[PDB]
Amino acid sequence: GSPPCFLRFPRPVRVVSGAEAELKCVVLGEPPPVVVWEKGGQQLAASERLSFPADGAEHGLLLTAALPTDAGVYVCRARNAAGEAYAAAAVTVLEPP
Amino acid sequence: SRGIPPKIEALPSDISIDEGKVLTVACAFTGEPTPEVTWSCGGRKIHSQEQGRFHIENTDDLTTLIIMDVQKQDGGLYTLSLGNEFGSDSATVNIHIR
Repeated sequence: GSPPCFLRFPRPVRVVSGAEAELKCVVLGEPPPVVVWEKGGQQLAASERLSFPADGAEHGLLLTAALPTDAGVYVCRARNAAGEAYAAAAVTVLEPP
Repeated sequence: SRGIPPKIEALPSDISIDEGKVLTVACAFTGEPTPEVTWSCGGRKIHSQEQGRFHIENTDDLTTLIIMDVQKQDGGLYTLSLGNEFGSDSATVNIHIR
């Protein structure tokens, strides 16, 4: 019907270690694409401080407290019967001196 | 005003797509003047032809590669490379066909 595509691409975030960090994207396609997030080649699962809030086309990755073990490249993968779309963003986590 | 060398922001390491489907991969970048974008697979440039399956759309800070009706022979290691008057950058993503 119509493959996935990004109305709004996910942007890099630079955050102080221990503070909140979020990636946001807006995904279109028909039927509405299912979105999952990947890091290190593996699909991320929800946890105590990682969740994946979504409101319609708007899909997000939320770290309630971002630690250095969370830094790196996150991939947003959107999927429906017509295709798949991929976009990445760097989360940078800054440790105080 | 000052030049900025091109810098590719996040590009995925590996992506997968089912045969016969559309694949899209978007990638942000910076650099001043606006960098020229080249997509290539196995060292060979991808040509965005309006009468074909490969299409490339470039803005000031974004490139999108769309492959329609993905064939098993479309798989391989794709390189995004950027160039302006102040330097270059490249990143590779491994595109897998299921």
